[PDB]
Parts: sequence; structure tokens; C-alpha cells
Amino acid sequence: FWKKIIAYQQKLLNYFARNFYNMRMLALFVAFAINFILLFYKVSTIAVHYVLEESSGYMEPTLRILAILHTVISFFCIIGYYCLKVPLVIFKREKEVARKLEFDGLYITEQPSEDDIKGQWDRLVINTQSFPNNYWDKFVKRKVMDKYGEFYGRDRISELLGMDKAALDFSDAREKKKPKKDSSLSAVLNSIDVKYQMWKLGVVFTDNSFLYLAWYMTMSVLGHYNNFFFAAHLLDIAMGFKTLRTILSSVTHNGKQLVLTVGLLAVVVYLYTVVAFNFFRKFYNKSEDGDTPDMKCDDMLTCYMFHMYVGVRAGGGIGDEIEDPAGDEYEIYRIIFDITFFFFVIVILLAIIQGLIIDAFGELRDQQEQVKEDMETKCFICGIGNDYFDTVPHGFETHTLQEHNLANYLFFLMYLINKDETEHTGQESYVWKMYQERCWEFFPAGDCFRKQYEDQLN
Amino acid sequence: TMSVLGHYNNFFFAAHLLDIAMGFKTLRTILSSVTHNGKQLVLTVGLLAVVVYLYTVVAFNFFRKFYNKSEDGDTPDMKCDDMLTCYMFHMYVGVRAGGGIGDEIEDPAGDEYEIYRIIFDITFFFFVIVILLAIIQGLIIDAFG
Amino acid sequence: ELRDQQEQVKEDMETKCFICGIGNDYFDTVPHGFETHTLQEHNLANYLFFLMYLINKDETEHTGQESYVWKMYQERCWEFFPAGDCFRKQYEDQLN
Amino acid sequence: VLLTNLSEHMPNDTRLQTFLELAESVLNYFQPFLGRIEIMGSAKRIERVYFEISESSRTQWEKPQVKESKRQFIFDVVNEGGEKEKMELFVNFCEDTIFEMQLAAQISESSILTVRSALFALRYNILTLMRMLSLKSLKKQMKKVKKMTVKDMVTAFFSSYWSIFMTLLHFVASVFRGFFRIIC
Ligand SMILES: Nc1ncnc2c1ncn2[C@@H]1O[C@H](COP(=O)(O)OP(=O)(O)OP(=O)(O)O)[C@@H](O)[C@H]1O
Ligand SMILES: Nc1ncnc2c1ncn2[C@@H]1O[C@H](COP(=O)(O)OP(=O)(O)OP(=O)(O)O)[C@@H](O)[C@H]1O
Ligand SMILES: [Zn+2]
Ligand SMILES: [Zn+2]
Repeated sequence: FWKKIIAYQQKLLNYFARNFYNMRMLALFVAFAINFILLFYKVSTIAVHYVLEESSGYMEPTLRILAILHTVISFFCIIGYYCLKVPLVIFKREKEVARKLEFDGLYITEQPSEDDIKGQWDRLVINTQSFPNNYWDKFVKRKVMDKYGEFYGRDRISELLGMDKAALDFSDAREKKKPKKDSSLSAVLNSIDVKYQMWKLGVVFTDNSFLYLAWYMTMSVLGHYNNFFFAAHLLDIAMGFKTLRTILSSVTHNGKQLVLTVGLLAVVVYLYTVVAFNFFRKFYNKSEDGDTPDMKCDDMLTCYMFHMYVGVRAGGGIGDEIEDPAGDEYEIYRIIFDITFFFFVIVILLAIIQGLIIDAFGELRDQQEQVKEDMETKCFICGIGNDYFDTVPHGFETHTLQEHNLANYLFFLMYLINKDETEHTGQESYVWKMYQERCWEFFPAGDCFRKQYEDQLN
Repeated sequence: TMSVLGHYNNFFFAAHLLDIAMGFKTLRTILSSVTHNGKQLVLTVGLLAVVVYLYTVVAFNFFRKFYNKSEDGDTPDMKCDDMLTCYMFHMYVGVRAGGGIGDEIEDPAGDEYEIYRIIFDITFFFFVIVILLAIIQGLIIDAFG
Repeated sequence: ELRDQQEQVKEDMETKCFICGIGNDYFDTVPHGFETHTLQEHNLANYLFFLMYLINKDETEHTGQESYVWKMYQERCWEFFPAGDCFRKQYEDQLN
Repeated sequence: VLLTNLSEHMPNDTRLQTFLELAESVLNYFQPFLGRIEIMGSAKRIERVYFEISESSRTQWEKPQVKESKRQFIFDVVNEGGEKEKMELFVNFCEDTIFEMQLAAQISESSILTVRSALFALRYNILTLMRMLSLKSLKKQMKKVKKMTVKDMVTAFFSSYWSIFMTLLHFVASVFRGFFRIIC
């Protein structure tokens, strides 16, 4: 029956959500196993073959089982993502749209600039009847109505929010009894909101991590056809290991600067190629045998490609590659050309790139130290210096861990949300009203209990 | 134990020179510079070994005849027929070579995969030869700082 | 050195008022006091707009303060600019 | 100006705040055009000066080039500036900026295809996904669902998720096809 099968389904989905991370790491383990077993891959001998050398004789079934397991684990990771991370993203976007609607009116007093696909897509969800699905405040459709009902018209706000104000009057009046049961497939289909699920699927497809996991799926599926597609799964270490993520964030912190440096290097070498094309043409003769002339700089594109591929990679420069200038009219100009090329392209630009990378390391370290000493010298909420509290022994730690703990503030927010609105105390109601109007004045700023009651306490 | 074994074989006495690290604190600062970020350096070497493995896989899939290292055309000596041999060649030759794997393996002129080969060489030089070594040296310098 | 110079400029602006030269903490004793002082009381944009207003306005209709500041601007005496003191400091116990 | 001066000079006069709420609209309208500074007054006291902010001056000031000039001037006066001539440099920058804004005001005289494609795809693919429920094609799996057991249910929802994934594959393939169509 329905109530048992749905319960077991919920148990399975919860299991996947719980084991999402473990299977994410174990998929990487399987990837390293398949790549290690592919380390013995060999080309057999036009007819082109591909067969593994199996010393034990069971390597082929081994990586076949490994590939099937990796593909199944990919499906389980796809399921676990939708179990665990998708609700958080949906809650974030849904609450953001709700706040923009109630406080900014992005669909009544404002309209999306048509370059924001997020807003253009979220225009659909307001009409749905399954809104605040994840956001706790189911009262946003009434807050917007009370706030903006008169200036745009109850009818227009009701049509935009897709609410049955006409049925509200009939509901408050005598409403006839109707048979209703969830056992009916038609009934459960009507309960399912097609448009809200459409919006949710759009959001999930837009989500970046879901796209990465789908790419992982596609690469595993293609790896079944061609076993060497499994190598791309090693690109998951960047996200699996945060220690490697620091090293990668070092170079990606100044990624724009590095890309611009590479572009400048490509432009300077193009200018040098133009100079060579204008003056130093016979010098670029690369013919090993004098009988067959092979000129690398007769054409602009060929000369530029040669400059890149050879000079940029060569340690000495383009001079150590192209012919010697001795006993020629352009000897001194050629020498100056080579020296300038070596100093600018080979030395300075590479020095620029390495210095950018090192400066990125330094900036990241300074940012971490800044965060550290900021936390250790200023209270997060109070903003008061540590010395004033430290006038009493362990005063700063007492203030930061007992009086003004951000964990305590978060737990108070949870307590207010979980508690029923009717049993709110005076302070609870006061803070709840300012939280619902999004006024953060109740948070202590610059003053504390010790400051206010200093001479009474001391 | 090393002294006792050095009595049997006189060249075991060389390992006693590894005591300068603890004898001299001035050398200990220089060594603590590299051991401060030892985990980062080891992970950087592992990442370099993984990236070069990906490049080796790409070469094994597409650029096979380019890795012909035969000095004489009579005797074909192929360094990338086998996955392990190709990866070991990539390490030992390309990682140590200043220019990269392109300055070592054959020239691509007049071939269908010319542009792909050129992009392969340029990416190898920029990532493996330049960036990763820059990463290691920057880690060391940041450790000094 | 370039990065350190940028950081120096950043935290100098965020810790000291450009014209007053007073520390941020004294204003911050009242919530958002430093931002209020730097964006409403002593805004350099406001000072520049006042200079424009004095230049555009005819000299005959100058008020007392306008004439006083105009004379010091024409003699290039920048004493009229607040240095080390502000309205809050001068009228502290009356305002508070 | 009169009301703002009174309110600022007397911060806690209840009648003053009441008359201020009676005078809200005009104050809100004239707030952008109202500026306040503090000067070192002749009476050896700090006094506030209230003056007129012109719309043209504010727009020219908010133009990005003037903002870059402000950033450069701040960087210069902070790094290679001294307290002796800091405010002199500030006055020089103010004069130059006033001249350039007066010149600029004087001289001044008075993806959707991709969004459509990505929205049509996200509609149509989901319509095809829900099309079988619309047709009520689950009656074929109904007779097998009649055999309630764990293995049958697990294979059933695995088949459902497989259908979802193949619909996703059709979506991504159609995205690639549209991208190729835009290219060609
Ligand atoms: N509201 C606050 N709550 C806790 N610590 C605070 C707060 N404001 C400032 N701090 C500073 O943070 C220190 C401890 O909190 P923090 O979260 O920074 O430490 P941690 O080492 O990350 O903690 P944990 O062991 O929980 O991981 C305090 O000693 C104090 O210097
Ligand atoms: N006279 C002043 N006017 C404005 N800001 C000041 C002044 N003196 C100091 N500041 C500091 O500068 C901050 C904002 O001004 P600033 O010009 O530095 O910011 P910004 O990010 O460049 O501004 P914008 O958005 O206009 O480009 C204030 O919060 C304050 O810390
Ligand atoms: Zn606190
Ligand atoms: Zn000021």
C-alpha cells in the first residue's frame, strides 16, 4: 500500500542524502583505481587495437566491474545531490525572490531588465500555489497584498500572485462538503503542482554543481564506450581536496592578470615577428640541408606561429634557434633584437607571471591573518575592542563566548522560528516583529551589558 | 648503525653528513623554509604528476607517431606504445626539459594535427613547465615570508 | 609595494575621516557614527559642492559665512577647514 | 534649509519633531539638493553651512570619470601627501574637478534571443516530461505496481529517475543543437 512504499522511498532518499559525501569520495577512489589499471594500457598491432596486458589474467573483468560500479555510484551521487543540496538552493532562491517581492516589488513597481535570466525565470514561481515551499514565511503573499494592495489594486495583486480572493469569500462562507482521498491517482496528480515542479527543475538545471555532476555522469557514460574518457574524472581532485584548492586558488586569484599577461606576451612577440618579417627574413632559414630551402618567415602567420612555438618555449630565446648573424650588415641590429627579446619575453614576462602567483600567495595569507586578528581583537556583534573587556581577566573570551556568541544568536533565531507566534513573550514578540520587518536595530552595536551597567556591576 | 655499516663499507659514512640539518640552526632555518610548506609542495608534485598523466593520455589517444624517438629510421623505437612507458617518458624527459615535451619529441610540420599539436605543446609549457614550478617557488618564498 | 600602498589607502580611508583626521572609534561610539560623519557631516563631495556654490554665486548676495569662507579662499587660508575637531566634539554634552 | 537647520541644532524638541513629520514631503523632495558641511567659524566655533546642490553638478560628479579622478587623487594625497599641503591639494583637486564638470555639462546637450531559446527549451522539455502523466500512461505500470514489494518499487522509481535522466539528456542535446544552429 501507499503509506509503506512512500515511507520506504523516503528512507532510501534520506540514506542517499546522508551518504552523498562518502560516495562522492568513493567515486574518486574508484576513478583512481580505474586510472591505475589503465596505467598498463597498451596499443596492439592499418588495424589499430587496444588490449591491456594482464599479468594476473583478470584485469579486464576487474576494470569492467570498476567502470560499472563507477557509473552506478555516479547515479547515486546524482540522487544524493537532489536529496541534500537542491532543497538548500531552492530555499535560498525562493526566500530571495520573496524578499525582493515584499520589500522591492520587482514585479509591481519594478520589472527585470531582461538581462537577468534568474528574475525572468522566477517570474513564473509567483503565480504558483506552492510558493514558500521551503521558505518558512508562508505569509509573503499576504504581506505583499497588505503593503501594495491599494496603489496597484487588490485585483491586480491577486492576479499576479495567483490567489483566489473570490474563493476566499466563499471559503469564509458556507462551503459544501466534497469527498476527498489521496488514494486516487488523479487526486495525487492534482495535488502535484506541475508549474512549481517546472520552476524547480529549471532552477536545478541552472545550478552549477548539478551541471558538474551531470558532466561527471556524461563522462562516465562516454568512458564506458571509450575507456580513456575516465581520465577526466581525475579533474575532481580540485574540489575533493581543499588543500589542493588553496594551491589552485593561488593561481585563480590572479587569473585575469595572468590571462592579460599572456595576451601582452602574444602581442609583444607579434610586434617582434613583424620586425623580423620586415628586416630579418633570411636569418630565419631553418634548412638543415642547403639543397632544400625551408623558410619559416615568408608568411606572416607562419612566422608568428614559429615565434610562439619555438622562441617562447626556448630558454635562450629566438636567437639560440634561428641562424647566426656573424659577418652581415644587420649584425648589430640582430644582436639588439635578440637581447631585447630575451630580456622582455623570456625574462620579464615570465618574472611577471611568477610574481603575480607569489603575490597571490601573499595576499591570501594576509587575508587569512586579517580575519584571524580581526576576530581575536574585535567582538563580531558588539564591535567593541578586546582590551575593554580584558580589563577583567578573560573578559574578552567571556563576552565573545557567553554574552555575545553568534551561535547563541543563531539558536535564538531558530527558537523564534520554531516557537508558535501566540506564546511569544514581550522580548520575543519585539525581536520577531523587527525580524519580520528586517530591521536589525535590536542587535547590540557599540554598547553591551557591561558598558550599560558598568558602575552598578563594578 | 650507519657507522657500524660504514666500517664494513667505507661509503656508508656519507650519510653522517645528513647531521648538518640538526647541527647547524642556521641551516635549520633554510630547511624549515621548505618543510614549513612540505605538505603543499608534496600536493603540488602530485598535481603535476596527475596533469602530466592527463597529457600523456591525450598523447596516447592522438599523438602517437609524433613520439618516435628513433635516431635511425631503420630501427623504430616508439616511446608511447604503452601507457606506462609513455607516462615515464613524459615525466623523465618533459618535466626536466626547459622547453617542454615539444622540444624533445618530433616536429609537427606538414601534418593534419599540426594546430592541435602546437596547442598541446604551448599548454604543456605554460602549465607544467612554468606555472607549477612557479607555484613551488612561490610556496617556498611565501614560507620565508 | 603596490598592493601594500593600496591596502594603506584603503584602511586609512576606513579608519580616519579625510578632513577631520579624527579616529573612527570615537564616532563609532554611536552606531554607524563614522559612516554618518564621513557621508553627511564631512563629505568631501559636499565640500567640493560648496566650493562650486561659492564660485557660481554672485559676490553681492554672499551671506556672513559665505563671505568669510570666500575671503579665506581668495587669500588661500585653509584654516576654515575643520582640523581635529567637529560638531559632535564641540557640542558633545549638549547633544548627548 | 530652515527646518533642517532647526532640527539639527535642536535634536530633542518634541514639538520640533512633530512639525517635522508635518513637513516630511518637502524635506524628502529637497534632500538630494540639500548639502551640509562644517566649517571653522569666525566665533572660534564649528558651524554648519547649508547650500544648494544642483542636479547638473551631482550628475557630473556621479559620472564614472570623475569617480576615477577622485580615486586617483585620494591615492596620491594618501601616499605622497603631507598634512602641510594635504588640504591645499584637496582645494586644487576641487577646483580642477569643478572646471571639468562645468565643461562636461556645457558640452553635453539634449542576449534576448538566447533568453528566448533557453526559456522555450526549459518549457518544452518539461512539458514533454509531464506529457506521459498528462496522457495517463502510468496505467501500464499500474498492473505491476499492484504487486507491492520492495524490489518492484525500487526498480520502478529507478525507471522513473532513468526517464528523468534521459529527458535531461534530450535537454542537453537540444541545447548543443541550438548552440550549433546559432554558430551556423
Ligand atoms: N560572537 C563571537 N562568538 C565567538 N567567538 C567570537 C565572537 N566574536 C569574536 N569572537 C572571537 O572568536 C574566538 C573564537 O571563535 P572562532 O569561531 O573565531 O574560533 P574557532 O577556532 O574557529 O572555533 P571552533 O573551535 O568552534 O572551530 C573568540 O575567542 C574571539 O576572539
Ligand atoms: N569625507 C569623506 N567622504 C566620504 N567618505 C569618506 C570621507 N572621509 C573618509 N571616508 C571613508 O570613505 C568611505 C566611503 O568613501 P570612499 O570614497 O572611500 O568610497 P568608495 O567605495 O570609493 O565610494 P563610491 O561608491 O562613491 O565609489 C567612508 O565609509 C569612510 O570610511
Ligand atoms: Zn559581543
Ligand atoms: Zn569629518
